[PDB]
Amino acid sequence: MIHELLLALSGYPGSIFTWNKRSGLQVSQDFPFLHPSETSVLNRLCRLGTDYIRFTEFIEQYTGGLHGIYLRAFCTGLDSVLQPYRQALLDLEQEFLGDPHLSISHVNYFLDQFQLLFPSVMVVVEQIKSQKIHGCQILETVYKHSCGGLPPVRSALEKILAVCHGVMYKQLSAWM
Amino acid sequence: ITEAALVRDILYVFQGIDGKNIKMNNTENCYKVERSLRDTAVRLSELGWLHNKIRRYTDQRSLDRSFGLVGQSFCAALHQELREYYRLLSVLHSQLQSLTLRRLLVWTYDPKIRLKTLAALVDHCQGRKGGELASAVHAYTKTGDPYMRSLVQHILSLVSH
Amino acid sequence: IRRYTDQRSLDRSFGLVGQSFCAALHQELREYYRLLSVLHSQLQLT
Amino acid sequence: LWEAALTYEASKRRCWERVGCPP
Amino acid sequence: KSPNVLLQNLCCRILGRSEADVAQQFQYAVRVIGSNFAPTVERDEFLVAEKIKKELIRQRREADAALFSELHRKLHSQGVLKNKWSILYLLLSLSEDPRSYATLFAQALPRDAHST
Amino acid sequence: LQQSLELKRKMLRDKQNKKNSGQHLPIFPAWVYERPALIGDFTALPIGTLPLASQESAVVEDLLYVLVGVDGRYVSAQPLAGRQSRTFLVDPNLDLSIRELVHRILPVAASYSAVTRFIEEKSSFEYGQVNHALAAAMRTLVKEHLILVSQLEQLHRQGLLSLQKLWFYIQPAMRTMDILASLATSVDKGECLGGSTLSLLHDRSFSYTGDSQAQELCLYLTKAASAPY
Amino acid sequence: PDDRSWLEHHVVHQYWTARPSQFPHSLHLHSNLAAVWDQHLYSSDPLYVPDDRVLVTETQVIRETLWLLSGVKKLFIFQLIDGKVTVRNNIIVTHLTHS
Amino acid sequence: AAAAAANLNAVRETMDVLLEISRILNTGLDMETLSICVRLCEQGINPEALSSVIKELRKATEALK
Repeated sequence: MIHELLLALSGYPGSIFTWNKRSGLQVSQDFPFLHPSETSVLNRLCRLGTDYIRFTEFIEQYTGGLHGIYLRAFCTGLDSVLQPYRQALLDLEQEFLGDPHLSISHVNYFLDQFQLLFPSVMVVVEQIKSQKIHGCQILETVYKHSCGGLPPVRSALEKILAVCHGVMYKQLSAWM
Repeated sequence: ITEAALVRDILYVFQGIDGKNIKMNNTENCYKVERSLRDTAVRLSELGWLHNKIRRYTDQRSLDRSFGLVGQSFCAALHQELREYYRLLSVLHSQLQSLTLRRLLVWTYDPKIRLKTLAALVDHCQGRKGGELASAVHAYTKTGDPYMRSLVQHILSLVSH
Repeated sequence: IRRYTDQRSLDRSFGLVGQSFCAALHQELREYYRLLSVLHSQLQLT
Repeated sequence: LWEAALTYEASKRRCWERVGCPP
Repeated sequence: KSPNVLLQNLCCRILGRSEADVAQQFQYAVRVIGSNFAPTVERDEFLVAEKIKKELIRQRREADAALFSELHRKLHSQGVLKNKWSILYLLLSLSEDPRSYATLFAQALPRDAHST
Repeated sequence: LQQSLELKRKMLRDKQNKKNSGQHLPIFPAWVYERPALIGDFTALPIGTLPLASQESAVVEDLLYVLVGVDGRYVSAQPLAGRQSRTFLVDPNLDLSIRELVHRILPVAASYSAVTRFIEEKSSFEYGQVNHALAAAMRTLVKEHLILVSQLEQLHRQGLLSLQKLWFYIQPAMRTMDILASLATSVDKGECLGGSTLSLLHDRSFSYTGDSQAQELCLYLTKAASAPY
Repeated sequence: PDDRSWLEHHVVHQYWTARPSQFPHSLHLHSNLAAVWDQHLYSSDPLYVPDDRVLVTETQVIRETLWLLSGVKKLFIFQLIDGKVTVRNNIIVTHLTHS
Repeated sequence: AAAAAANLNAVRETMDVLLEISRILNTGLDMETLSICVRLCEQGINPEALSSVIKELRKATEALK
């Protein structure tokens, strides 16, 4: 349950939280071994995992159409921004090792800063798909959102943008 | 019906999550029960009524980039303050399996005015952006209540960066 | 003693020596009630 | 005797399946 | 160990001296500690929680007053103690500051209405 | 209830002509004034034919409930909801001696209703910065009372409480509630704000100084209220 | 007897070997998930014919995967049946329910 | 036994939490002295007397400086 979740929060859905592309991380199974209202909680939490599953698929395919070394620079920084979310999945299991009384609310509380970083990058990846932008103008729509309005997304898109500029420093060494 | 069920149900309506034998009736009404404890319950359940208003609005404005830097910072601050409310609630959840301290009436009392303040704060700043909003929060720190004057001052310090 | 207390605490033209005198007869009503409490616990005896 | 003996350094290996007292 | 010899361990813990090097302190505490073997007020775990929370409110650290509630939980998760009240009344008395009144603050039940 | 909505606007007109370089002065939403649950105050057997020491338990439970506000199953809070007052109606299926003692205990619940109304009404900006500080330190004295009644509740649940014991327990807080109720009456009566309710408290500081139980209260409230001024 | 017990204890010999083993690990859902979900399924009337599976413990699966990573060929689980390593389906643990 | 030593492991865990609570509030105590203080509170005695004897003994060890 606290291993099934910690893999449903990872990229392996299982019998509880089934994965579909028309609706991700579905729950409809009645649980007389839990409380009735807990499902409501769980629904909210599902949105955190879904994006993380979504984010991986994008990194998989993009590593004419949508191609280039630019497409190997956005995905590369998107790994680094998810890195404190991978570490934060190990931390939960380490806490579960000792305590038997830990509940869902602590997991919700702990991963609070990731409900603001993840959705505002989801719009960026959908914009990069819907528009056929594949050259240097990928950096533009990052640069508009890097100004930011919420503190998580101000630093993580910065992480990605620096890598883009560093790959440009190879082309603009060979040229100059 | 049993009292132990009601304790856990009222423990969910702090989160803004309906109970089982206590349920939300309308948005214009607070949670009314599906006897003396039933009378006690309404004052405890007001916190979720406030919670819904704050959470819905910051949920919308987090997905809004037409709201600008000033104010998306404010919504970030509101989310950040609601996290602290979750920190207290999570312990109270986990201490299941003595937990009724006047059915936690004294426990909820320090958050109740803190939630009232933010529900007022968002509506005073409704329709404003930039320095127009900054004045609407700066009027709020000429106040004479020490708990509130301490509260508003750091949020404004965030907004004014 | 209680009838006296009932009137002096409702006299607000009784000075500030009256509100030190009357507080030295509040303590001795409270002490009386305390003795009642202790014997009452031991009564729930002849 | 007892609390002085209590100050011993026990295991640091933990199981997953065992939740209630995994020594 | 018997309750009398146990205090002699304390005087060698606090002081660096032996029990022979100073015994006048150990003579002073047998006089003081021996009058009772019980608390002078009836206990409740709620009050002592709200007096340690009161202390951290007075030091303006609201997060640590709730870190304690988590440390109170793991203590309860095992639950090998029922003298939880006493050792916390001890540590609260000995608190230090790493930089009014009490006639209106709620005090414990006096046992002056209880059979003693 | 109805009369406060007038007062706020008239004092705002005074402040409106007085201040023309400050804009959009703080006013709380309408619901803040409408809601009846922001204050503390707002099954039944034929207990008379029951034995006496069971009536004792039923009544100690209901009275402890009334202290923090909620009504019992044999006492009802009468609908008044104007001035600084509240009366209560006990049912005559109680034994009359215990009913007399219950009557004697109920003034501190009237001295809870008047007390909790003040904090809600004198929080708005048109009653002044100093009234905010005055209501904000009256709130502390509510918190400590809520603390003490909980120890009483835990002792009663174990079957170790009686009416005489409750009576003795609540006698110290009786004076505290009395001071707060009379002070609130006086502060509303003069409609005091600014320095006038630093004169009234200056009077009260000399007024009770013997017991030093009320002296501490008035001194603390003076120290708290004078801080914005 | 006293040798075979020493075997059975210190080395595993219970999931590649026909012996139905148990390990009550302080049950109660957080690591009991498979049994809980199965009880729920029986109460909901599947209708019955329950699956008999091997009940392998946890560390053993980890060791098996690491062996597969080494390059060892023809294993007890992940045996090839078409030239593609195909995982065994008669597995059950006290959690995850094998899905 | 084995389960008895498991209980003796669990009580050492609780005692480590009792050390943690001591240091987050800044006391002069250490674990060796706390090992005495715990047995004293096990036997039952007024803890204000124990705080008073500790606050005299700490001012009798400043005469070694």
